[PDB]
Amino acid sequence: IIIATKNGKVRGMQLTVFGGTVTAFLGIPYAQPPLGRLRFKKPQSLTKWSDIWNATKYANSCCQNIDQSFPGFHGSEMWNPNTDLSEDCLYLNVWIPAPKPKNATVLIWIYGGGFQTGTSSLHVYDGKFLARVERVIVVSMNYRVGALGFLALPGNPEAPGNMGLFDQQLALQWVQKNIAAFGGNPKSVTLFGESAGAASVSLHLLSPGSHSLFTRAILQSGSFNAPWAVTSLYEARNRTLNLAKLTGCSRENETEIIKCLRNKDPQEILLNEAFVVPYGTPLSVNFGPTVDGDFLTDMPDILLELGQFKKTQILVGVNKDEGTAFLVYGAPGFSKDNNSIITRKEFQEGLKIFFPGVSEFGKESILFHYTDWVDDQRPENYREALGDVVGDYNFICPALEFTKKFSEWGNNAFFYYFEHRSSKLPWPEWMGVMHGYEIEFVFGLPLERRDQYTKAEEILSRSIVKRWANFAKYGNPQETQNQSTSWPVFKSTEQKYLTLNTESTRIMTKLRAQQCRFWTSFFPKV
Ligand SMILES: *[C@@H]1O[C@H](CO[C@@H]2O[C@@H](C)[C@@H](O)[C@@H](O)[C@@H]2O)[C@@H](O[C@@H]2O[C@H](CO)[C@@H](O[C@@H]3O[C@H](CO)[C@@H](O)[C@H](O)[C@@H]3O)[C@H](O)[C@H]2NC(C)=O)[C@H](O)[C@H]1NC(C)=O
Ligand SMILES: CC(C)Cn1ncc2cc(Cc3ccc(F)cc3F)c(C(=O)NCCN(C)C)cc21
Ligand SMILES: *[C@@H]1O[C@H](CO)[C@@H](O[C@@H]2O[C@H](CO)[C@@H](O)[C@H](O)[C@H]2NC(C)=O)[C@H](O)[C@H]1NC(C)=O
Ligand SMILES: *[C@@H]1O[C@H](CO[C@@H]2O[C@@H](C)[C@@H](O)[C@@H](O)[C@@H]2O)[C@@H](O)[C@H](O)[C@H]1NC(C)=O
Ligand SMILES: *[C@@H]1O[C@H](CO[C@@H]2O[C@@H](C)[C@@H](O)[C@@H](O)[C@@H]2O)[C@@H](O)[C@H](O)[C@H]1NC(C)=O
Ligand SMILES: *[C@@H]1O[C@H](CO[C@@H]2O[C@@H](C)[C@@H](O)[C@@H](O)[C@@H]2O)[C@@H](O)[C@H](O)[C@H]1NC(C)=O
Ligand SMILES: CC(=O)N[C@H]1[C@H]([C@H](O)[C@H](O)CO)O[C@@](O)(C(=O)O)C[C@@H]1O
Ligand SMILES: *[C@@H]1O[C@H](CO)[C@@H](O)[C@H](O)[C@H]1NC(C)=O
Repeated sequence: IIIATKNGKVRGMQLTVFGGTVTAFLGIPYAQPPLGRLRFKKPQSLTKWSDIWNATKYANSCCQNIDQSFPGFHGSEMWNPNTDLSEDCLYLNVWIPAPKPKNATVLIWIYGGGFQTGTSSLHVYDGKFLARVERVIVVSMNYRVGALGFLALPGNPEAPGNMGLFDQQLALQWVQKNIAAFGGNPKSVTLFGESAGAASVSLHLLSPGSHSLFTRAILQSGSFNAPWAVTSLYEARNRTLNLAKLTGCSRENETEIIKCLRNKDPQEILLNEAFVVPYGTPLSVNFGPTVDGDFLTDMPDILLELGQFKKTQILVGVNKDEGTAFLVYGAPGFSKDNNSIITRKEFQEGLKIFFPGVSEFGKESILFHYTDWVDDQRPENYREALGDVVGDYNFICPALEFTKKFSEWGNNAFFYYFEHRSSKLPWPEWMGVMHGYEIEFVFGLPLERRDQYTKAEEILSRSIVKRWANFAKYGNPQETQNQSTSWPVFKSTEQKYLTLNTESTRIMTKLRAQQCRFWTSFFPKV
């Protein structure tokens, strides 16, 4: 029941899963609370305790604005925090198999949410199933989001940038010093994350301070080279200063500004974070990762291009309809409550939403590449086009470009294309296979027979969980026993990927090839 960690003893709880027993250590601190003077600074090493910490409830989530676009709707509220918001939020969770493992592979989860929001305590991140069914140890951590986690005055240690990334990294260090006490193999750690979490995992591949803290990496619908993923030192400053004006903290001494923002309450900082950008989109990362010179020593697209990353295996993939969810967060003519058939004029007005500071020619060039119809009278044409535009530009093509460039340095890479729509999905059907809705299959929620998934879904979760755990254990996401389709390596030439669905699991080649040539070779010029 009690584990001795290097900072003190922690007590866990017992959980019944699938006629077995999993041990959960929920809410173990991994750093001093970043309060007061420590607000905006890097996380600080935690002082020993001599009690027994009761890691028996999820700890506080980090301060964050909440999605209030669909109050009472489960499809949006299931992602909102489900513990108290607090600045005291640097805690982590450990799920160990019971009976205690001997030398188990560790899976470390990093949640997404645009670097502004998220919490490990979400129901779709519950690692008890993975512990039970695969005998891996699952770790997740809370890390600071928004300006409290990524406010940047570059060079200044009072607000150096990337604090939330350093939070994550301090958690990975925690696993290194402590997971062996829990039966875990620190030499066998896989990071996996989704969206901003997956872009975080991709940055830990780049950051030299993380290189000895994990073995392998899984990237779900997200990578650092996505257009929302990194903030420039320019914008980071303009946004750090805009926040200072919006709170009356404008000073001539940069360090005095920070001191001033420390005496503001978390809600005052949260309430002004949206306005630091003049034109925002539904994909607006107001305070995100930056090239700080510490966690990130150069611009990441240059490190990628020139082979400057941890050499190891990666499992990368995306969902079929990544971009549809964002259309009801602002695009004209759209609603989760009608079919959202839009017009050519409605489509064009929607590009101005998602590409605000882009030239008229750039927006015309998006329209041109995405409105050459297989049928001009199909009434869903513009509705589906804009979703693909958002999805290809923001997730699918950056994920493919990352895998391409990363594999070019001789490491095994595996790409998937998740194309199964959940049977219990509360969103409308024109939204398809939405951004974020593989996560429950990865965590094995369809395995519980008691929550109204179909049988075909339990099998698909079962296969995904096996492949995921075989990747973590053996760098190879195969399912070797049940005559499963073999998952080939992704190579720069042939570009083979695995489709994930409940019908046929197929080997295909060169995903969204025509669309990504536009986004990756042309559009970065405009
Ligand atoms: C799908 O739904 C959207 C969203 O509208 C909202 O949700 C619907 C399900 C209904 O409950 C609506 O009452 C509700 O507002 C519809 O988009 C909206 O279409 C209306 C059509 O009248 C637009 O209103 C007009 O807009 C112009 C702007 O120039 C004004 O001149 C007019 O006075 C008038 O208000 C409205 O702007 C528009 N809003 C948004 C956010 O898109 C959409 O028509 C609908 N699609 C369907 C039913 O296929
Ligand atoms: C609301 C502000 C605090 C931030 N904000 N503003 C616009 C917007 C749009 C999204 C997109 C989205 C929403 C619901 C969903 F079901 C799937 C989705 F893709 C998200 C988001 O991603 N929410 C959680 C889903 N996982 C993947 C992280 C967040 C957004
Ligand atoms: C491979 O297939 C076997 C069946 O041959 C699967 O075993 C099932 O396991 C679940 C959970 O223990 C049981 O409810 C089922 O009844 C079993 N099937 C049978 C036919 O008895 C196994 O899970 C599969 N592995 C995968 C898909 O990774
Ligand atoms: C920490 O936990 C101690 C034991 O918890 C209690 O006893 C065990 C056997 C379980 O039944 C558990 O659910 C009970 O709550 C407490 O006695 C102790 O006070 C706790 N420390 C705190 C609350 O600071
Ligand atoms: C635990 O195993 C250690 C070796 O780890 C091995 O190599 C890494 C790269 C992983 O892929 C992992 O699966 C392998 O087991 C030993 O050095 C260590 O002594 C072992 N400790 C035990 C058994 O307590
Ligand atoms: C940099 O910031 C400038 C000022 O920001 C805007 O104006 C003031 C009054 C604040 O209310 C702030 O929130 C506003 O958004 C912008 O004018 C300028 O364009 C910015 N440069 C960028 C975004 O590249
Ligand atoms: C945000 C916060 O600090 N929450 C704390 C809660 C609440 O303050 C109370 O339950 C009243 O809401 O109290 C605890 O003792 C508890 O019971 O877990 C500790 C926990 O950290
Ligand atoms: C800004 O203030 C700090 C102490 O808060 C000091 O070290 C620094 O020299 C100051 N810079 C000025 C006044 O230009």
